[PDB]
Amino acid sequence: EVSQDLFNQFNLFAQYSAAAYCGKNNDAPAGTNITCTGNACPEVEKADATFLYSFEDSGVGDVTGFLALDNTNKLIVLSFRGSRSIENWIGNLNFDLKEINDICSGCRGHDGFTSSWRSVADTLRQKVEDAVREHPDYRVVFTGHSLGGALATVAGADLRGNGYDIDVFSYGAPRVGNRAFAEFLTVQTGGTLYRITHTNDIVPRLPPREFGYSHSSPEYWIKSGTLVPVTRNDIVKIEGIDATGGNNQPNIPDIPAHLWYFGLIGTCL
Amino acid sequence: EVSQDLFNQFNLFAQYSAAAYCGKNNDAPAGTNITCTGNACPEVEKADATFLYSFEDSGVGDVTGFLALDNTNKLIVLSFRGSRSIENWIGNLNFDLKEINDICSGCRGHDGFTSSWRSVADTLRQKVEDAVREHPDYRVVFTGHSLGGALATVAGADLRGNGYDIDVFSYGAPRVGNRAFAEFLTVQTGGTLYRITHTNDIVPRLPPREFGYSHSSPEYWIKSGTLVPVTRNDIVKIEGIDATGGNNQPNIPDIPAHLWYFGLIGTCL
Ligand SMILES: O=Cc1ccc([N+](=O)[O-])cc1
Ligand SMILES: O=Cc1ccc([N+](=O)[O-])cc1
Repeated sequence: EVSQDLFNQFNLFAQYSAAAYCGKNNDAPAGTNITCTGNACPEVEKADATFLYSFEDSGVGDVTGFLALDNTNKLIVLSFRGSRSIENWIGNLNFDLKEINDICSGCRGHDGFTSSWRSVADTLRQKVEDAVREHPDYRVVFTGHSLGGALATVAGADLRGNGYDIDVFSYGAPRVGNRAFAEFLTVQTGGTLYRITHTNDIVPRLPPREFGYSHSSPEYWIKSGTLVPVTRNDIVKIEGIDATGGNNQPNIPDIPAHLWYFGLIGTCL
Repeated sequence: EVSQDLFNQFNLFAQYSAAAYCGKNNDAPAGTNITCTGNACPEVEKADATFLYSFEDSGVGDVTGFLALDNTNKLIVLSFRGSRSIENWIGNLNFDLKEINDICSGCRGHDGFTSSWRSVADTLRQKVEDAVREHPDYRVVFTGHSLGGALATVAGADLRGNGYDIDVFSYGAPRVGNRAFAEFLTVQTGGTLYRITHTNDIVPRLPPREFGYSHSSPEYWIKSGTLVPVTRNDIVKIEGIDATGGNNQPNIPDIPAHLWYFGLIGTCL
């Protein structure tokens, strides 16, 4: 239902996201090639892909991830890890909203997601600008799964509009703010957000609409099951803020579906 | 390189094996439909398959598993469950052997597997016997992954030749005993053993040859990668007691390769 070029991009960045969990040693130097345990990021390994900066429990929100130069696919990639324990993070998930009038002219976002990022926006904005300078023709791309999804989405909306396009690929990200933020994430210029969801994954169903949260449009919904390989015919585009007929169904939700995005994610073999 | 049918049989008993870990068993009364979380055993779910006898932490061996009836496939399946945490099971793995002349003359098996089975032998024989009586038409099948695979091979070696055949399907099972036992298992009629390995899986390499251990023939070796689908062409039949070229090859072993037999196994999404 979407292009092959798009499928390749979705798979590629899903693997970059998984590397945020299974890319051995955050206490690694800058410069060394990027590798994963248990076949988590084969397409990332195939490419000339090295670390530029690694960060762990960084800031007030204990943010984790890496900045990567890919010289094969011509990308600069900021990748956010999600929670080391999703079950917990889900149960412990606070629903409070906060005003974000810097980013957004009348928007409320999730206090935790907004705060974790805001505490590291400065350093990480610098790290990206140095790369963007060193590689003007390289695509700047922000990506993440679960918590990392949200964080990427917030960084993307906060750092866009500065001369360089920032594209956002998020994987099972939760709702990140209110109706207005949803619209600002839908029409914002300086990139494209591809908000990927999988079947009855529970996380892109939280915090609930019933708490003021709303989903940006569109959504790229993966129909194929958990532990099933994904083909471009299993992904459906869904237009409309808080659309239904995708991840937003009245049915019974599921945690495993959250951990299978094109391949294993959010945990490491 | 294997028939479509045999392939289907391999996939089926891989899922009965994973059902040992991810089933909803214990406080799951007799007659309960067998289901798994996180799509761990769809084929088992598709079949008219019910628990006949669950067990958890039975005897000196902390032996866990279930006895299942399958009216669809006409099976009595005794699925043995491996360890709750494999890495710690591995680092603590005792290499001692004890005598087992009750199974074969001059035979010695890993003291531990053989003790664990013994402590539950009489009880599980009874339950198998009952079900062989109600459904004599049904093919008795013993299956397991990892440690579960070990118990199965030793259980079915012990219980064969009492009327009914007992097939064994094992998934990354370790060596079970000394050479005289390997030769036995290779020939013992009244049930075929299908010993299955995946690429550079660490488990089927312990306990090491040097400690008195020897693998049975044949070996069905899976060429395809961790988290890759298996097709008929990715499986290879390897002849010869202790043959090399399959799993028994001189490269670094892998724990993740242990967790991908046709699907996720030994861990639950
Ligand atoms: O250690 C797991 C973990 C859980 C939640 C969070 N967080 O929400 O920041 C971070 C790490
Ligand atoms: O809990 C894991 C576990 C490890 C080893 C064993 N065992 O073989 O005794 C049983 C359970």
